[PDB]
Amino acid sequence: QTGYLTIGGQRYQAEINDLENLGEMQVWKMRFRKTGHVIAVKQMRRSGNKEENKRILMDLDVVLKSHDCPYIVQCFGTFITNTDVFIAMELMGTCAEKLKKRMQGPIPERILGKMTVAIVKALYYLKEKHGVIHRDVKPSNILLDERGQIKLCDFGISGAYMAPERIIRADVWSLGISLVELATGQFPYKNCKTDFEVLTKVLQEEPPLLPGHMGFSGDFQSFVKDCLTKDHRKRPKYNKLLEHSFIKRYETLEVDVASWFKDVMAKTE
Repeated sequence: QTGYLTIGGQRYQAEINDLENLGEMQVWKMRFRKTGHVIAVKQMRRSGNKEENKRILMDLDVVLKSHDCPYIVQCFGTFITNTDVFIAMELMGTCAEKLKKRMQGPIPERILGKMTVAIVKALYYLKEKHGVIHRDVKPSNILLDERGQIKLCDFGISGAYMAPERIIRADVWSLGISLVELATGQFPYKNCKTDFEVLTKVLQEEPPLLPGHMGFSGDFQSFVKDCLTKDHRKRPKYNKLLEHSFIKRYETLEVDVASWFKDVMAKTE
C-alpha cells in the first residue's frame, strides 16, 4: 500500500527522495524524477495538529475506498517516514471557485451540465457504496483539469451552503446553491455580513433560483429548482436526480470541457 506510485496502470517503487518539490499550492506540487510526472503530494507531519491529521486520515480512507469512482480524485500512493506521511494525489487544474474568479463572470451551462453529472454521481457513489454524506458541497470542492475531467475534491470527502433541515439530502441543496453561483457569477447570499444572517435568509426567503433572462434551458432551471426545495421531505434524492432531463442530456452530449478550461486558464490574472 505504501512505498509505491501508481501513475496510470504502471507501478513504481519510490520514496519521498524520488520526488522534486516544485513549490506549494500542506499540499505540494512534486515531480517524479523517474518518469517526469507532476503530481500533488500532501504532507501530514507526525507532530502536526491531531484535529487536522484526523481529517486527513479519514478523507484518505474514503479516497482509497473510492478507486472505482471516476468522479473522485484518486490516490497514487503513500510514503510513510518516521516523521511524516506523504499522500500522492492526482494533480488537478484548479477548483471551480478559482474558475469563477478567473472567468470574472458566469460559467456556461454546458460546462455546468458536465459538472452536475460528475458531482451527483460522486455524491451518489459515496452514499450507496460507503454510506458517506459529504455535508460540504461548494465550488471550492469541484475540481477541473486540463483534460476536461471533473472530480470531487478529497478535502472533507469523509463528512453558506447549508440546507434548511440542516439549520441525508442536504448536499442536494448545497449543489443547487453552487450551481446558481457558478451560473450567474454571483453568490446568492453575498450581502450577508454574518453566517447566521445566511441561515435566516435560507429559511425566511424563497429559494434563489436561476434567472429566466440568461438563456438557461428549461432542464437546467428545473434541476436547480428541484435541488433547492425548502422542505427536505419533498427534495429528491440522488436516485431521482439521476433521472432528470438535465442529467440525461449531459451524460451523452459531447462537451469540450478541456478546450474551455484551457481558454479560461489562458486568461491573464
